[PDB]
Amino acid sequence: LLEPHCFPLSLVPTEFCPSPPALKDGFVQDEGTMFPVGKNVVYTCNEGYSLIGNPVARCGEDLRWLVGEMHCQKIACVLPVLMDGIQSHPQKPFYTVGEKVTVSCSGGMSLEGPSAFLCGSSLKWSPEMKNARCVQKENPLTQAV
Amino acid sequence: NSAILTIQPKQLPGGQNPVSYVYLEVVSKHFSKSKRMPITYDNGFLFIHTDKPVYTPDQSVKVRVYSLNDDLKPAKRETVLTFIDPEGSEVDMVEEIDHIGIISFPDFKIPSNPRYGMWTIKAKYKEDFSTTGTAYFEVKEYVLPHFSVSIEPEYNFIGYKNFKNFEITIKARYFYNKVVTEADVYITFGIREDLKDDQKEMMQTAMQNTMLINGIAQVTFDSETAVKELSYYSLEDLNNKYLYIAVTVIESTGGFSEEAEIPGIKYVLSPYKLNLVATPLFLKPGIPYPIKVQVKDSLDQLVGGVP
Amino acid sequence: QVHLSPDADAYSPGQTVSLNMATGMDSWVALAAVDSAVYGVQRGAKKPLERVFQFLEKSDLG
Amino acid sequence: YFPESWLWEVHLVPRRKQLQFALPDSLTTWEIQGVGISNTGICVADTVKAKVFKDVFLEMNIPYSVVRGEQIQLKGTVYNYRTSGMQFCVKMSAVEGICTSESPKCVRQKVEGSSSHLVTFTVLPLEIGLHNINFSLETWFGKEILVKTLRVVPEGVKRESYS
Amino acid sequence: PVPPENGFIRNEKQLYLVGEDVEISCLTGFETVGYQYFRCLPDGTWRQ
Ligand SMILES: *[C@@H]1O[C@H](CO)[C@@H](O[C@@H]2O[C@H](CO)[C@@H](O[C@@H]3O[C@H](CO)[C@@H](O)[C@H](O)[C@@H]3O)[C@H](O)[C@H]2NC(C)=O)[C@H](O)[C@H]1NC(C)=O
Repeated sequence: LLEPHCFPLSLVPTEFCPSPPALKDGFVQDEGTMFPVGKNVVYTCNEGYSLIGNPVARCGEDLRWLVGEMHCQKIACVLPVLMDGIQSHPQKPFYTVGEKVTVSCSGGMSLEGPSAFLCGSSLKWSPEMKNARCVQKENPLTQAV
Repeated sequence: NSAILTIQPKQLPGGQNPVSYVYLEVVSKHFSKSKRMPITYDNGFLFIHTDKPVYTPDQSVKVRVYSLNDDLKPAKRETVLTFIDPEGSEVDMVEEIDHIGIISFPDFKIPSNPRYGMWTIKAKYKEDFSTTGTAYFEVKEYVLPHFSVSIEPEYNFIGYKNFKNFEITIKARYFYNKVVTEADVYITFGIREDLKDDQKEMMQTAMQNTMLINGIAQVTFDSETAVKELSYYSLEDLNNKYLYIAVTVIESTGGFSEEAEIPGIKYVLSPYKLNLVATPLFLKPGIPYPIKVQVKDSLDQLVGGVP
Repeated sequence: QVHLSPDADAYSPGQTVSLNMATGMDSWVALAAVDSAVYGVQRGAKKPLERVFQFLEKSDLG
Repeated sequence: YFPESWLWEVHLVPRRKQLQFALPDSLTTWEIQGVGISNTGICVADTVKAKVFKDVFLEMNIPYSVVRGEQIQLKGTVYNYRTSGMQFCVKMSAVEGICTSESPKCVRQKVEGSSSHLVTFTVLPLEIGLHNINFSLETWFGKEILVKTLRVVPEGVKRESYS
Repeated sequence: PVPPENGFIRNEKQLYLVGEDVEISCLTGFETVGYQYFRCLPDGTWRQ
């Protein structure tokens, strides 16, 4: 263990992990015929995704990968809960990076807040609001005479 | 051959103190050695781009940060952004996942009455990395300028060649890339003890007006005539000190009144200080050996043509 | 390499214009715009990403 | 629009990609800097420069912030890059957080070709916060609307205090 | 810094960093009017 090179060596390994698990919408950034005990691999999620958590897999004890917490997220601003029945018009499954989104109440109602949000921060709406009014008192005093 | 290897950033035993040293080992059939190689948590790069280099109060500093391995591939590490006051205190830490390979942050709306001055962005990787690329922005009360103004002499110093007559360009251009047609110019000359700070005064006479026409004006300070008439510094032997020149340009039919300054006119005994430029200080017999030197004025620029 | 595709010496208030970003591979891009007058106020201010190649050179351990 | 910056965005580009925008009312060189991030490295483009530049326009020297209850001069100008001289006018209109002598109509003074002229407006900002002001050129051929925004702060000595 | 009349430094160090702070207050007979911390400015002062 101190001075290995004084001895014979089978420097080629003979104990291995099985090939790492795949991921949805991502791949092992490393490839080979086998992975020896305690050799790492790293994951990268494919085009339009960010790998959330820890991308590094160990090949740890009991020959299992000990991959740890990891998840491929597609880099769109997926819309959070809206405000007061106020609607995002250009709806998609995944709002695309820098896509200017326009927002409104049902017609004639006294809406509040900004008209738009832009996903230029590609996982968070550049401006945002959590709550705003759709409607108000739209009928004044009449016939005061 | 080469391996590509790393300290895996999570796998360091870590905790409250860093591992400051590591071993690098080879086990060949024929040899082994360790060696205590250092490590640094300064990995890759952080570069910090602010939507302006300047702000006023009631603005938001809208930083974005660019995060890259030493491969210069984007890093995709969660990151935390340390806004520092001018007074050296920390005022915010805000975090975002490096999801693109680029990291926006929430705008950091200027705190309700800020300390004016050079705030700073110590962009810190969260988790293992210390890299702390750092960048700067200044809170100032301002309106944007109408035109650029710039000042250009050949020497940036007063001394033996020119103390009787020091000679300098005042020039101005609109930010739509056209020369300022006509401007009235005042030149202020004041003796200054250092580039750092003073409250010294201007020459009460031998101040200078000039006219800027077709984007340009010329100025000639007879610095002996001013100094020997108004000031203590009667002899050219006396000083390694400074002249503050300040230039106010008012458009002659336009109502905009820009101003600029150069503390970088040294009064100096030995202006042309030197350095080597690219010279390794190691020789080779039988191959002709270069030397390169350069020469620096005070508030340094390269002086140009000097023997 | 970047260009406004309506190639002109000058443009006008409220004018719509197109920018195109020719790039030698699949790439992210990050646009930012400033009035030159913003550099006119902070004396001697570098461009906000000026000499990125020089900062990138400070990582040389030699 | 009158911005100090805008176009703050990030995109993924196929080997060409195009984006379209309205150039703002700020008549200066918009200098536009684009930064490319991909597996080979970073890049910053050779900065594109575009100029918002018209043959005749107004601009106004309005300070950054003003003392509520003090009257000041705002200094106006026309630039005329037409080949010839022409008569011009100017007018001001703003929210009631301002008061003025200028009673919003000129003597209709002339600016020469390839030349600029001076103007003055006298105002007392009477309430704080932000006031939007429109400066308008009211002239033949090339004409403009400016909309310009002015901060106002209270008349007294600043003190900070703590606990 | 030497604490004020009848005063006592709560957190004690050889050398406080820039932007780092110290807390004070008066001894047992006594109470502080006003803000009872001070902070080391970049020039080496405390602005007490
Ligand atoms: C100063 O200049 C501004 C321009 O910034 C003037 O604001 C403009 O005011 C008019 C009338 O209030 C707006 O017209 C609008 O038409 C749309 C059509 O959809 C209608 O939906 C609106 O309710 C309104 O009738 C115009 O958009 C607006 N321009 C903007 C964008 O501000 C302002 O009136 C002038 N200010 C003074 C001196 O009062």
